[PDB]
Amino acid sequence: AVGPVADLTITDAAVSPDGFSRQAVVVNGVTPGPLVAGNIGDRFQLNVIDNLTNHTMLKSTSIHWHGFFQHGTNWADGPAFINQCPISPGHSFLYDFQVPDQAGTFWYHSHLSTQYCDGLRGPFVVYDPNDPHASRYDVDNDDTVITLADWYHTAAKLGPRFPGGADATLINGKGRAPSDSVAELSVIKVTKGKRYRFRLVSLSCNPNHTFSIDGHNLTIIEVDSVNSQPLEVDSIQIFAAQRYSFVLDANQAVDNYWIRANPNFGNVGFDGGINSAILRYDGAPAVEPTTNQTTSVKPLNEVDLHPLVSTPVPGSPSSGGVDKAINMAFNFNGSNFFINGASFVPPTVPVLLQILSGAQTAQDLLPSGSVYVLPSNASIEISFPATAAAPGAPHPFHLHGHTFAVVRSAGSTVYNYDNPIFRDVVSTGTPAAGDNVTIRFDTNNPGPWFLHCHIDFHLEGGFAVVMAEDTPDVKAVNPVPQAWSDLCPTYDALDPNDQ
Ligand SMILES: *[C@@H]1O[C@H](CO)[C@@H](O[C@@H]2O[C@H](CO)[C@@H](O[C@@H]3O[C@H](CO[C@H]4O[C@H](CO[C@H]5O[C@H](CO)[C@@H](O)[C@H](O)[C@@H]5O)[C@@H](O)[C@H](O[C@H]5O[C@H](CO)[C@@H](O)[C@H](O)[C@@H]5O)[C@@H]4O)[C@@H](O)[C@H](O[C@H]4O[C@H](CO)[C@@H](O)[C@H](O)[C@@H]4O)[C@@H]3O)[C@H](O)[C@H]2NC(C)=O)[C@H](O)[C@H]1NC(C)=O
Ligand SMILES: *[C@@H]1O[C@H](CO)[C@@H](O[C@@H]2O[C@H](CO)[C@@H](O[C@@H]3O[C@H](CO)[C@@H](O)[C@H](O)[C@@H]3O)[C@H](O)[C@H]2NC(C)=O)[C@H](O)[C@H]1NC(C)=O
Ligand SMILES: *[C@@H]1O[C@H](CO)[C@@H](O[C@@H]2O[C@H](CO)[C@@H](O)[C@H](O)[C@H]2NC(C)=O)[C@H](O)[C@H]1NC(C)=O
Ligand SMILES: *[C@@H]1O[C@H](CO)[C@@H](O)[C@H](O)[C@H]1NC(C)=O
Ligand SMILES: [Cu+2]
Ligand SMILES: [Cu+2]
Ligand SMILES: [Cu+2]
Repeated sequence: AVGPVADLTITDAAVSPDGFSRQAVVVNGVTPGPLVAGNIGDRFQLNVIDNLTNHTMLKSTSIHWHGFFQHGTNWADGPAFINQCPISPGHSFLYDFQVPDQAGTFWYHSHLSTQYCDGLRGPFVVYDPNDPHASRYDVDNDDTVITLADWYHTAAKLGPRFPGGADATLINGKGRAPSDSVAELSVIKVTKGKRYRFRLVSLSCNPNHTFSIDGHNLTIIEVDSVNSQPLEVDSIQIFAAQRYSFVLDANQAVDNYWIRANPNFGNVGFDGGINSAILRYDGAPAVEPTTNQTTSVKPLNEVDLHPLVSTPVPGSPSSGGVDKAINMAFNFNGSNFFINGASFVPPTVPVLLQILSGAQTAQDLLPSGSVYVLPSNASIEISFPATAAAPGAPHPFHLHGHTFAVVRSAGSTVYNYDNPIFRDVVSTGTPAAGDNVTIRFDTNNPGPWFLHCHIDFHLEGGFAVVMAEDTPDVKAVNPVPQAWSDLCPTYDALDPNDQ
């Protein structure tokens, strides 16, 4: 792991995670990027060095630290043209923030256009020396992070606008495509008799994955950085950008067991060892598993997840029993997505910079129709009714700057105002099911926060809005460093081909 104080150098480089060589955006020479780690309470000073030279994958960059509240450091949140102008090539930019009140599994990724699909993404763990789940496991380290990524042979700006699946699912940076049946698989080592806290992070740009491990059950103890009660499952459907910690007890026979991550579309299944990695017990031969997948009899259901500690749902136990309720009506016209009639187009002046320059109302803030001003210290309910008008479901939505209660989950008609899980990325389900996924949060974090589909190609097509929270306190609460103030003039000074 690198961090909490570290350089992250961004370059273009040839990679071959599935035996197919292609130029990609890499972090400290690798994609997925290295694990960044620290402890609860730490100040992170992540110096992002932009040494990119390839305009097609973008020479500029901006990095989001996914899941962190960024209270008082909204300028460091990442979304290009919401919280900063991008970092320019040949420049560095210091993200400097604290994590006083969170611990769990996170990740970092480019939040500029579709650049994270081209490889700028990696895991991020904040450890708790007093973790309430510590007694459930023996090992929790760099080697118990499991990343899932969709991998494309054609670059994000060069392929279809909305790809119909990846060429390969990568598990810990490796996996197979049909073009190379013998590409090196990832191996995750376990010692028989030891218990492992596996931190499963979806770095996916698009597909979700149904994760399971042959012959082993899993005990979920964390959901998007929120400690949960232990939930035993035998498979996990994980959506783009979500995280789970699960405990695996390595108490089976010394052997090789298939790790499976089946995408919802693309090359589905396991022919030739695609969508697979290897769980290898110390002492097992260095060969492929020959284990068989068994039917999931205890799949994860989100409604079965509950916080480990008592966590009150904002507002009052009835539909709309909050200070402010907002419904998000989805539309799509073939190239662009819309929320409540507006397709998001990034403004010239980042939303935070607009607020710093005086714009405090929806009327003054750009882009018009995409910014929702929220009152301070208020309960907010947002519903995302699934509709056929918005193809590419299930759409996992992410709210920046907050965790939220999932009062109603996908595939459920129940509203849980008592003990629902809190998380930061939620599937908005499908119209076939009549889904109306509904979340609640409190506004105790002044700043503009992006709320968007985390299928990166959909974000790109405008599937996003901004929650402009407590605009009158934003400037005072979020003092910006000189380096941040320098970003926009430097970016705006660039030749378009240097962007
Ligand atoms: C900036 O970034 C962008 C986006 O990433 C990047 O864009 C690439 O742009 C190029 C040119 O337009 C695109 O090129 C196409 O690339 C196709 C895929 O090539 C791969 O496969 C090649 C063939 O593979 C086989 O053979 C080898 C050995 O013989 C074997 O190992 C394999 O198993 C397999 O059997 C392979 O040669 C190639 O490897 C080269 O390129 C990579 C990438 O850098 C490099 O790492 C290697 O060192 C090596 O140089 C690669 O693995 C290719 O099929 C295609 O060629 C056909 O189409 C053209 C159409 O014009 C025909 O005219 C031509 O005759 C071929 O039939 C073409 O070359 C590429 O797809 C884009 N990349 C992506 C990811 O979208 C820019 O290049 C970047 N800028 C800079 C300066 O790097
Ligand atoms: C993972 O969790 C699953 C679900 O809880 C466990 O499955 C249960 O496993 C036992 C086998 O150990 C099954 O019961 C046995 O069935 C056989 C054959 O029918 C019978 O001969 C035995 O007397 C015994 O009753 C049980 O049916 C099964 N439950 C299911 C599938 O719903 C599984 O064992 C757990 N795996 C591990 C590695 O702990
Ligand atoms: C999804 O849930 C939302 C929030 O409850 C529903 O929106 C409300 O609908 C009623 C009509 O029954 C209106 O009076 C309210 O103003 C709506 N709330 C808003 C706009 O915040 C919505 O209809 C549900 N959608 C589906 C498809 O069930
Ligand atoms: C969809 O709407 C966008 C934004 O309003 C517009 O630019 C585009 O031409 C439309 N696309 C199609 C395929 O009709
Ligand atoms: Cu994210
Ligand atoms: Cu989407
Ligand atoms: Cu985001």
